[PDB]
Amino acid sequence: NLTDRLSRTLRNISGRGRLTEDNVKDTLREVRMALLEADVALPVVREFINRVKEKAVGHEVNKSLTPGQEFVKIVRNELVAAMGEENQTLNLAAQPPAVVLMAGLQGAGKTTSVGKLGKFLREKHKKKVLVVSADVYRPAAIKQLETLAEQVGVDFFPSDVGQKPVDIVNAALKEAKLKFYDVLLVDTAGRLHVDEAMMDEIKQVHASINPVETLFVVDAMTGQDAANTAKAFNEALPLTGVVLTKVDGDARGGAALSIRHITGKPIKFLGVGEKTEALEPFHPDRIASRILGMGDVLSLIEDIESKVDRAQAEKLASKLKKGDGFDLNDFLEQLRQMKNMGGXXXXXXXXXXXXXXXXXXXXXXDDKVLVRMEAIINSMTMKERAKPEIIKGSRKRRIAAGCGMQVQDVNRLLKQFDDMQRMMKKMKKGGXXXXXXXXXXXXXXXXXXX
Amino acid sequence: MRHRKSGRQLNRNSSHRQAMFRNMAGSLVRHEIIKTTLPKAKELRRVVEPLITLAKTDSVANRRLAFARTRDNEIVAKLFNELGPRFASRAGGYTRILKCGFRAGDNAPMAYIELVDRSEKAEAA
RNA sequence: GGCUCUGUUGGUUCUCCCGCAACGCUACUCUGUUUACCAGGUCAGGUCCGGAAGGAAGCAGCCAAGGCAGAUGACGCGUGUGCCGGGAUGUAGCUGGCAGGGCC
RNA sequence: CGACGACGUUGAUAGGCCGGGUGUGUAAGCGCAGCGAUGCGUUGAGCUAACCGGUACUAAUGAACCGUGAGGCUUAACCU
Ligand SMILES: Nc1nc2c(ncn2[C@@H]2O[C@H](COP(=O)(O)OP(=O)(O)O)[C@@H](O)[C@H]2O)c(=O)[nH]1
Ligand code: ALF
Ligand SMILES: [Mg+2]
Repeated sequence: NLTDRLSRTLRNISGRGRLTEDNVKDTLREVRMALLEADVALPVVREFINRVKEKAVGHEVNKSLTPGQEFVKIVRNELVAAMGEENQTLNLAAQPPAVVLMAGLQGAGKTTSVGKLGKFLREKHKKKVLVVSADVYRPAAIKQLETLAEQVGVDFFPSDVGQKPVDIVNAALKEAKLKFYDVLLVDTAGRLHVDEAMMDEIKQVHASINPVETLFVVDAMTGQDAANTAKAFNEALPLTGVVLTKVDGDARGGAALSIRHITGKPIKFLGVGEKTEALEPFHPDRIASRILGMGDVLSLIEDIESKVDRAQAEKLASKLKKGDGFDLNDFLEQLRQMKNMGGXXXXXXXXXXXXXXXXXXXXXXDDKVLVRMEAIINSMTMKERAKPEIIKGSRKRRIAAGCGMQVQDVNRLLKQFDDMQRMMKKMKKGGXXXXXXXXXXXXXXXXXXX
Repeated sequence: MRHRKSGRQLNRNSSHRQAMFRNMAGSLVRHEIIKTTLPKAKELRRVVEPLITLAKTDSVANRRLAFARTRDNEIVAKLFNELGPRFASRAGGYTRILKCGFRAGDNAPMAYIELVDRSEKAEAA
């Protein structure tokens, strides 16, 4: 729907100009409504729209085929850039034990996240993990975390509803430091931003254990309240990251964009399922790619774009390799054009001042020499041509054995090619008239031939 | 006795220094990356960057002021129409210093020094 | 007015076997490019033998092929789905019905 | 100079950046007054090195290298 709406909008409003702010109105409105149906926070929607405007002012769109497609490309790039980077991971470098604190609303899946991160850090990172339940409120929450910990093979710290979260996490931290645990996972009760006592509680806990990692667990189906929750939780605690859960649903998941924008904290994890063994890393491009459904439209476009890309790549590379300078390719061309057009008898006539000093019969026969040169060049691979400085003795052996001649002749032609390269380089650096007039006839004295 | 003393002499008299940093600053701003000795370039930090902090607030006063720092109109107009917007959201640290091999002639330690966004705005253009 | 446990029976879980239907996984190969002479084929050009007829060693290019990647079918390893599927087995564990006692 | 002291991202070691302090002494622009120099208002203004308090924005790199693997003989005094 996005591509269709944008293409339709850019087509119906303006013809082919260079896109201007006046043409992006209905575009921005349709994108706005698209994000509103995506359950994205309205202020985030507006602040994104502003960036879309800033990118719309300078559009290079006119030179392409489909304006809506490249506009979609720009929006996707900006959105991915807004989602942050990849390979985001908790800091297990930390001085052990590493303390990870959980925060979020009720039924956010914080406990299941503790189980997932438990199995993940235990198996993959080879870490010794201790888990503890700070929840004295929710019935059988401690038993749940204990069960999950028993399933993932992670040691569990005993706790009950008769205790207090502070003493619980303090005893857990003490036990973690005493038994030399690598990672301390702290699960806490789901709480509302409108609750003062619970916020003071999680603040006292965060102050008590001083966690190196504070994770914010929010549902993917969360609505406009995600703004309030993200803001309040961000102002209450110095979040080190955000953990999104229930991404496997059909939900739009604009709440991720909301929290990411408002808090400014990166998303390090995406729950892909209910089970403990199911966890996925956060990929900005994957999340920013899909809120939609469609078919058969994007395939042809992606194909054509690929064709244009590979064509422009090959055509630019072909000019780039030939634009490096003078090589054995151009030398080969000049040599075949030589042997075809060879003017030795005529060039002896064309030259006047050089014939008065040098011998008249000193001119070598073009046919034999240039056939030898052509054939010897034909014994060379394309790499030794474009890059002549990689030629060594063994390659000279291959060449000489291939053409059925002596290596000294190969060295001779490499010398002549060196001379030609130097000369043509001097022609490229200076003027052809300054360089043609700079040509000098060397005489070692005023005596002829001495 | 050098105690708590800041600034580096670099074997020049006062005015000479001052000038050298004006042209070095100018040159950097113009090309966005240069190659100089290490210590000259650690002293350049303390010149160029406050210029940038100046350009992050636009007024006639600051235009003039930075002109009196660098003595060039090309450099100031660039400073305010480009680098002012660019670093607008960043706190200090506008330059990065990368040490390299040694000046072959005298065996001096060399460093490229550059604006942090030298790369991405040279790519995106 | 509730509950527990025996007699009988219906389910369910675990262990073993199997059918139908409904969701998900490696190693090889097809394309993208790569590897100078020292694996191979065609081997232009040139070169070797011959008056000629023609053969020959073999460079480059190309194709296997050998590196590195984008995914194609069958093997290999799994399952909170449905037919309350069909069976085997527990001296088992859990649950319900009925014949009920007894405890309050 | 070697040397000693602090630190090297789990980081305030250095510069920057934010705040203060200090110093100088009321920036520039604009408005008003005057024929003009200059004055008056915006204004204790503007700038401020080396100082103090914060802040990882830039640089302090994953590594590698040196260093090893139970430590001589004799005698005595306890211990098997
Ligand atoms: N599909 C899916 N379900 C999830 C995920 N995380 C949690 N849940 C569900 O959340 C339910 C219990 O949430 P819970 O962890 O107890 O809430 P919390 O302890 O307050 O964070 C479980 O039944 C899970 O099925 C997830 O990433 N994906
Ligand atoms: F349901 Al919760 F913390 F486990 F709110
Ligand atoms: Mg919980």
